[PDB]
Amino acid sequence: MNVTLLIQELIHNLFVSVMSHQDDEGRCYSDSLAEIPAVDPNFPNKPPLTFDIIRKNVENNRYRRLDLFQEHMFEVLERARRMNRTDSEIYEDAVELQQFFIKIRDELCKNGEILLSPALSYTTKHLHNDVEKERKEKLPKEI
Ligand SMILES: [Zn+2]
Repeated sequence: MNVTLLIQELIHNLFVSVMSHQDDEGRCYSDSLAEIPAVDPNFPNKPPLTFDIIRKNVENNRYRRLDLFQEHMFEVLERARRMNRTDSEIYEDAVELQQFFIKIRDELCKNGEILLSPALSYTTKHLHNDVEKERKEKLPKEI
């Protein structure tokens, strides 16, 4: 559909950037998250959400707020982290994508003079702290 908001353009740019992010061998990180189930059986009441579902919303300009877009993206990435071992490709790709998401989010918001968004309350430092805590929790279970 038709972009009527700066934030829709920003969200599209952010989504494409994150989905296209590649490792040093040109492997797309998002590829390993293609088969993540839409519903974690441990949390069966959360609405189905996948990158395919978020894409459809992004392309049809359905996100009019950064915080909702970030919430959905973080649901998927956090599910991939929860459901997989710290030594796995999926886990590590999910963390990398989440870190990259924050980096590009911040850059686009600076460029667009987006200051107020509640999405910006969750910083790179918060993500580092939260990932480090999860790694520590998970370690003994992976022995
Ligand atoms: Zn597009």
